[PDB]
Amino acid sequence: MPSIENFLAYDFWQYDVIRHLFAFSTAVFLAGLVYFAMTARTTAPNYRLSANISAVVMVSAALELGQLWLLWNESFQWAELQGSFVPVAGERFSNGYRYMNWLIDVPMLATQLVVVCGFVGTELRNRWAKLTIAGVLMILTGYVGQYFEPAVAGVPGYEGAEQFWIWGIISTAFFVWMLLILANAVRNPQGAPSDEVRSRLKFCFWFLLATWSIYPFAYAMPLFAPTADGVVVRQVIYTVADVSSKLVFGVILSQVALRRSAEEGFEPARVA
Amino acid sequence: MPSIENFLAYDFWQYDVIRHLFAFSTAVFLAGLVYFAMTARTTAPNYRLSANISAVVMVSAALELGQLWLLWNESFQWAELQGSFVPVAGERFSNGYRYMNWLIDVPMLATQLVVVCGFVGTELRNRWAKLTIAGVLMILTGYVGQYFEPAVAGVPGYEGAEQFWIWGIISTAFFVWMLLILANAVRNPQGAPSDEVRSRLKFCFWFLLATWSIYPFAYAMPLFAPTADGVVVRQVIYTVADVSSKLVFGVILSQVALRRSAEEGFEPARVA
Amino acid sequence: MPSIENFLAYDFWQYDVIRHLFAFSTAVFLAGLVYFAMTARTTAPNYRLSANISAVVMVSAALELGQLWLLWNESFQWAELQGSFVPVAGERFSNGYRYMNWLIDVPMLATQLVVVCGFVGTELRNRWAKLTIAGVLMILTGYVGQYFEPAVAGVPGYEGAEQFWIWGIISTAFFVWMLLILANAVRNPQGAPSDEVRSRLKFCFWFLLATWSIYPFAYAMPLFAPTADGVVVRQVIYTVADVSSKLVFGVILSQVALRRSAEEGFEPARVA
Amino acid sequence: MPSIENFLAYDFWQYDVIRHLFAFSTAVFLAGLVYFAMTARTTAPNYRLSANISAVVMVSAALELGQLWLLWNESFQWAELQGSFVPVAGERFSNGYRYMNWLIDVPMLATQLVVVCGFVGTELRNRWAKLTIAGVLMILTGYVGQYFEPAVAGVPGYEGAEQFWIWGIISTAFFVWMLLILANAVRNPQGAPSDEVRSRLKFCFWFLLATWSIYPFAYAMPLFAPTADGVVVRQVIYTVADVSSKLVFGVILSQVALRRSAEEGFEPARVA
Amino acid sequence: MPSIENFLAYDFWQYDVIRHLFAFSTAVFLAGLVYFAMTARTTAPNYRLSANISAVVMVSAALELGQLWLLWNESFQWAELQGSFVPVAGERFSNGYRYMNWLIDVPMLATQLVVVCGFVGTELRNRWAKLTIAGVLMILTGYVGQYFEPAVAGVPGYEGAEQFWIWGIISTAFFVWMLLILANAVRNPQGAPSDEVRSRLKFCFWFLLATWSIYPFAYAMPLFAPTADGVVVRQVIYTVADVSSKLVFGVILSQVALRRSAEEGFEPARVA
Ligand SMILES: CCCCCCCCCCCCO[C@@H]1O[C@H](CO)[C@@H](O[C@H]2O[C@H](CO)[C@@H](O)[C@H](O)[C@H]2O)[C@H](O)[C@H]1O
Ligand SMILES: CCCCCCCCCCCCO[C@@H]1O[C@H](CO)[C@@H](O[C@H]2O[C@H](CO)[C@@H](O)[C@H](O)[C@H]2O)[C@H](O)[C@H]1O
Ligand SMILES: CCCCCCCCCCCCO[C@@H]1O[C@H](CO)[C@@H](O[C@H]2O[C@H](CO)[C@@H](O)[C@H](O)[C@H]2O)[C@H](O)[C@H]1O
Ligand SMILES: CCCCCCCCCCCCO[C@@H]1O[C@H](CO)[C@@H](O[C@H]2O[C@H](CO)[C@@H](O)[C@H](O)[C@H]2O)[C@H](O)[C@H]1O
Ligand SMILES: CCCCCCCCCCCCO[C@@H]1O[C@H](CO)[C@@H](O[C@H]2O[C@H](CO)[C@@H](O)[C@H](O)[C@H]2O)[C@H](O)[C@H]1O
Ligand SMILES: CCCCCCCCCCCCO[C@@H]1O[C@H](CO)[C@@H](O[C@H]2O[C@H](CO)[C@@H](O)[C@H](O)[C@H]2O)[C@H](O)[C@H]1O
Ligand SMILES: CCCCCCCCCCCCO[C@@H]1O[C@H](CO)[C@@H](O[C@H]2O[C@H](CO)[C@@H](O)[C@H](O)[C@H]2O)[C@H](O)[C@H]1O
Ligand SMILES: CCCCCCCCCCCCO[C@@H]1O[C@H](CO)[C@@H](O[C@H]2O[C@H](CO)[C@@H](O)[C@H](O)[C@H]2O)[C@H](O)[C@H]1O
Ligand SMILES: CCCCCCCCCCCCO[C@@H]1O[C@H](CO)[C@@H](O[C@H]2O[C@H](CO)[C@@H](O)[C@H](O)[C@H]2O)[C@H](O)[C@H]1O
Ligand SMILES: CCCCCCCCCCCCO[C@@H]1O[C@H](CO)[C@@H](O[C@H]2O[C@H](CO)[C@@H](O)[C@H](O)[C@H]2O)[C@H](O)[C@H]1O
Repeated sequence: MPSIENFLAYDFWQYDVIRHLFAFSTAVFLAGLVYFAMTARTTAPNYRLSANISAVVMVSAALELGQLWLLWNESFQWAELQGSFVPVAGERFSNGYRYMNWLIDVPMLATQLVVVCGFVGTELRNRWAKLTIAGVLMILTGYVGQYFEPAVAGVPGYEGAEQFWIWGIISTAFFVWMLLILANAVRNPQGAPSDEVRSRLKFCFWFLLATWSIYPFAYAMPLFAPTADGVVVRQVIYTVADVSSKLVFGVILSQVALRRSAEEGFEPARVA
Repeated sequence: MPSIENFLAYDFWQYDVIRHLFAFSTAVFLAGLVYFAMTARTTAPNYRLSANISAVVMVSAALELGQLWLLWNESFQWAELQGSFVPVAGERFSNGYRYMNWLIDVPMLATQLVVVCGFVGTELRNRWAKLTIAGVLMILTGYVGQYFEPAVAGVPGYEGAEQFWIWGIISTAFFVWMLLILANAVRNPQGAPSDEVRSRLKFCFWFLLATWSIYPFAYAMPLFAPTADGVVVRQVIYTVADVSSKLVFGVILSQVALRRSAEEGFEPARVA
Repeated sequence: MPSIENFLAYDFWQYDVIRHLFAFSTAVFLAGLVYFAMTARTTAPNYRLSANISAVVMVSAALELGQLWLLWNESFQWAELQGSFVPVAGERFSNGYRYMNWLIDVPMLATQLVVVCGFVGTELRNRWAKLTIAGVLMILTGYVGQYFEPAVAGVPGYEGAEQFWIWGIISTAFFVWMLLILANAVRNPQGAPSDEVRSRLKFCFWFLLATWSIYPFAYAMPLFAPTADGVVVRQVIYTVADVSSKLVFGVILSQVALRRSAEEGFEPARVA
Repeated sequence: MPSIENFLAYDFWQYDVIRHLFAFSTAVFLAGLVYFAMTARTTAPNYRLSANISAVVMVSAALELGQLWLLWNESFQWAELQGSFVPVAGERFSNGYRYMNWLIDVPMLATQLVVVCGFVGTELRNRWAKLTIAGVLMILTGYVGQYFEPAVAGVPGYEGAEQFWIWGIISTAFFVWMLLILANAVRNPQGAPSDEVRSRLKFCFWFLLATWSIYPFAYAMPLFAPTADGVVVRQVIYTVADVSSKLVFGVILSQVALRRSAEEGFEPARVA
Repeated sequence: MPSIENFLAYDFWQYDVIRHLFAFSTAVFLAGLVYFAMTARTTAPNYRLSANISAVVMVSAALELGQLWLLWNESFQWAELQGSFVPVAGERFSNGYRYMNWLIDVPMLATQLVVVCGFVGTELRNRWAKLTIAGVLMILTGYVGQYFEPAVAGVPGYEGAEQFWIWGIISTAFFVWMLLILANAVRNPQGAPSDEVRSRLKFCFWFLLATWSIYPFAYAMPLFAPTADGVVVRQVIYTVADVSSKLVFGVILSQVALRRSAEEGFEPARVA
């Protein structure tokens, strides 16, 4: 069914904040890309896969948010008599453009944590495979569920509110599985890390867990606040979650990657 | 004739999944490009042609999928009375935008496997020429056939269903020829590879064969399911096939290229 | 509410100057990006974070000004009978696209000054955190206020002029706080700088303060000149402020970064 | 006058092939650019100008074909009652967008052959000047002529068919002059080349001559086949000519540049 | 007032040449950018600022000409009954998009000549400041004047022809001042140049002066030929001037920069 945004009108500032958020996010991820590209070689070659993944995630997210920015602009138009942005006739907005890009982001972000924990070879591949299965199944079960949000929001003539619950709860199980995989990686880092590196790996885990926990809440917003203020809050928290979970996590992880690099004698990592 | 997509209406989610898939694929290939560009020099110079080809394939595929994303958006519009995305008046969608880019992708993907098998010089050129002839003829005979899919789908007022069969079967013969060329290359690698390298080359062949086999099935979909659910399934399997055959194959091949590099003493390949 | 630009008609040259300014600015920041990207490695690794931030700021600002350029073009159309550019029906212009990108620019520009002052590690992080809090709160309180500018401009049927004052004055307090943080950094540079470096750091502070002071004036323009000549002047001073505060500041800071680099023996910085 | 394409209607596949060709070509040249950019340093510095020119030509051609792709899309629209793509009211297509970019391509492609032949300094400049004069005059006399193709095609109400002949024949004279300049360069290579290098230079000349000879035929198509099948054939042969004359020529020339590099002791050229 | 182009109708070829010119120019500057970016490190670090400026100028000019290309396309549409491209209702074309980008180009092009003359440090800064003041005042006084060209062209209902004269003559004075600054730089090169380098610096000055002299003539065209043939000639001479003054000047200057580099022992400059 169409996202709940399609069933609301917006005050100038409601619509305006959302297009600002989509545009900001695109810029953050494009800037993030320039940054990670310019800083990748400072990491020792045994950790540089993580640096490289950050650049990959930035490209994905930049395009994710650019598409949303475009479609938001296309889907609503000003109506002076109503003094509102209102849906246009032949376009419908979808928040599901973000979900499909997560098939890149989620497994990649979890993999770069496993890379900095020191797993290599089959042990890296094994974890990457488990994380990609768990991550893909979490994202595809939530994508199905978010197709039922006019129904859960009680918009008249839409049924299948229970599908929203069922698919979200299944998605939550695969989320717990991913977190257990990552928790086992950071609790068992490889390559005899320092206690400072150990602490920082544990911090990266909880940062991931906290920022990733926002997404399930954004998913449930149609159920709490199916209103234009709800829609604004939802996109606000997606913006915080996106920037945190991808760019800020990339910087924090890069800092741990550099410490490990430097503790293992990489000179570029030590002179910086 | 126009593709079978032009003769159907879509439910919100049907159209929405397809635009998500096209957008996702574009992002994957653009991210793939950043990645291959950032990782090419880690391969020894005798294998770096393969690394370079991966970047070339990513550019091609990114543009292939971007065009489809654009045309999909342009070709259908929401109709609230029908609650469907429906064709617009002056635009018609074509799946044939993908075929023409395959003239780059297919021969390039098969060439980079021959490069990692160790063929150089005329033996590389000879194989590249055979593969490019076989690949170009496979793609152009299938492009002709896919112009007859309203006819094979039984859409009234379209004739030449037999052309779809004839041209697809000819295309299948050139496909078998390409596979025989590649099978002979991976069975006879050059440069005295390890048994591990030998196995991994053989795996790359079967990965290619499996992923490339999906395309003939996507071609035949108008015959099995000329419906909007069929159209969704078709674009789903194209997405799996594209990402597998190009990006995932590029990563697997890069890993064999690095092993060979390292077994031949390239230090960047050994320190990574 | 919509920005004051939406409530005015423009003479050819009024509208034309503004689209020229938006386009110029985009070009400056894109050129700035090529430049900072091509010059970053000339800085010693202990100062290269500053070089990198400049590139990040250029990307942000390029997109900031590109969005404005687009929306300006979209929001008004020529009307030969009136001989004016006049608002279009379904689009409304917003100056608030610039505010959201400042959440990147402002803290980043203040951070790169602290980097060149020599703060590292927690002392860098501590300052970055204070600056990001102070900067985010300054920008978000001013974003709220600029949603009330038809009201402060006295456009009939818009209320809440007092909100414009309240939110602007709160924003000014966080501005003073940022300046105090930076003033303490430049007065206490680290790493035993030369007196030439000391002076140049102090100059960078006052350059920042002067150029950043323009923004509060652009904010208050609806109150002084809610007219199309006022709108032109406002965008003129934003252009001066943007180019100064971001690109010219980046060059001046790079010059101090190079002096410090060279005084610490970095050869690339000495041979240049 | 408008190009002959404007005076025809297209069957789905006629229009569809042409938009596929324009899009393919854009992708080829963008991929070509990534490739030449990633491979330029493998050439010895005395031949790297040729490598660099290839990248320049790829940018030119990518934009040449992108513009055509855009204008083709804009100029015709589907008409279900006619079952044809037909001209739109306010747009007219032009094949002359390709001509103007040739002012870059033609002299640059001929110059990079002279660079690999070994001419340097004034002897390079002298040849570059003659080639640029001969090339500019060939392209501008053919551009004038192609403005008379509805007239030569016999579209009623268009006169000046003789202008098409006159300007094409003048253009052919400057073409012969260019070929004589290049033939004198490849017959008198500099720097004591191998007999293998000598042969390969001669091959590059004939490859250039053959591929460049296609263009005069595409020019004369309005005279032979002023029909929609003629228009398809013309764009097909332009595609072959463009890819051959620019990308394939770039690869072949790069291979000669590398041989010369390696025969002169450049290690990157020898290890590859 | 709107530029004189807005008051004319065009024959197919008149409009078609201008869109070809705008598109060509964009491609030249984008190719120029790839080229200067790929060749900058061949210059000794004491001259590399000039190399870097060339890349900056290419970005500026590419965007300058792209905007014009866009607006030209948007501002006029085909009218089959008139057989002309004619103005559209809600868009008006402006040649003033080029002026604002000159605020980047002009001072940057003059600065890179002063860099290759050997001025460094404050002597460079002093000249850069004088050139930027003189250049900004020349461009802004000419921008004002070009807002009066329907008046000087005698289009009925437009007054202020004298403003066109006054502002153009003031602009010419600042032009003479810039040329005197540069003439003093090339006559007093620094760093004990060769007599060959001295001659080549003098040549670069006269090349600059000749190519820059075209712009005042393009400015005065509305006064000589306020017709569609005049508009074509004007854009033709702008194209020659742009390509000469920016790209060709960049290549000639790079050649002097390399000679100086090599005469001072930079090995990359000597091996090339
Ligand atoms: C929108 C894209 C944003 C990316 C830019 C991020 C800037 C981050 C500023 C945060 C300042 C506080 O935290 C600071 O982070 C930077 C960047 O990781 C760290 O910097 C570290 O890595 C960078 C390269 O990755 C090195 O140039 C630097 O010498 C090194 O110390 C500092 O050790 C830390 O004190
Ligand atoms: C608008 C977009 C702007 C993007 C800007 C991005 C800037 C990102 C800067 C990241 C700086 C944060 O850097 C991170 O801070 C946390 C703060 O607890 C530190 O964490 C510190 O405290 C935690 C507390 O439990 C400890 O477990 C950890 O060992 C310790 O180091 C990380 O070691 C450091 O890497
Ligand atoms: C969409 C863009 C593509 C992104 C690609 C990212 C791939 C990461 C997926 C992890 C898969 C697990 O398998 C892992 O693959 C990576 C990437 O080839 C390999 O990594 C290998 O190559 C990379 C770069 O070429 C080196 O930095 C690394 O040191 C080396 O070991 C690991 O040896 C392997 O264990
Ligand atoms: C959706 C966004 C994009 C995500 C992109 C992620 C790319 C990740 C790449 C994964 C790499 C997998 O790595 C690949 O795994 C297979 C698993 O059988 C290995 O294959 C393994 O089994 C086969 C037989 O089954 C053996 O012949 C082979 O020797 C052995 O290694 C490959 O030798 C290895 O290179
Ligand atoms: C729109 C993007 C604009 C970016 C281009 C900026 C060009 C600036 C020209 C200003 C000329 C006067 O000031 C001049 O600045 C340049 C650039 O910082 C300085 O140049 C210094 O840094 C650059 C690299 O960062 C080195 O190549 C140079 O050798 C070194 O001296 C000069 O020491 C100074 O005299
Ligand atoms: C719109 C296009 C923009 C194109 C690019 C713009 C290029 C910008 C070039 C910036 C040149 C910087 O030039 C800057 O001048 C100031 C002048 O006070 C110098 O500052 C000088 O005076 C101040 C104040 O008395 C002293 O405290 C300082 O010690 C001294 O160096 C800076 O050391 C120098 O870096
Ligand atoms: C869409 C643009 C894509 C261009 C990609 C080109 C790939 C062409 C491969 C086809 C095989 C032809 O034959 C082969 O050509 C390649 C590419 O020049 C040559 O490759 C040679 O140059 C490249 C770099 O320029 C080196 O990485 C390689 O080690 C070297 O041998 C081989 O010596 C030759 O045997
Ligand atoms: C649609 C995408 C297109 C991608 C294209 C990919 C690039 C293709 C690269 C092609 C490489 C061909 O490589 C080229 O082949 C010809 C074949 O005669 C060789 O030419 C050979 O025969 C000729 C005579 O016929 C001799 O004069 C020459 O000495 C000999 O080598 C060239 O010496 C070689 O460099
Ligand atoms: C449109 C984009 C820009 C295209 C640039 C192409 C420029 C080349 C055109 C041919 C000009 C003929 O004149 C020739 O110029 C080239 C390039 O400056 C000079 O070449 C010089 O610089 C280049 C590039 O830094 C070096 O690789 C070369 O080894 C060196 O000698 C020759 O010494 C000169 O004889
Ligand atoms: C549409 C695409 C455009 C691509 C453009 C490519 C540009 C190619 C570069 C042009 C090369 C010109 O190269 C330039 O030629 C002039 C010709 O007088 C030479 O100038 C020569 O004659 C003058 C005559 O007064 C002397 O003062 C000078 O000392 C001498 O060298 C320059 O020293 C040389 O650097």
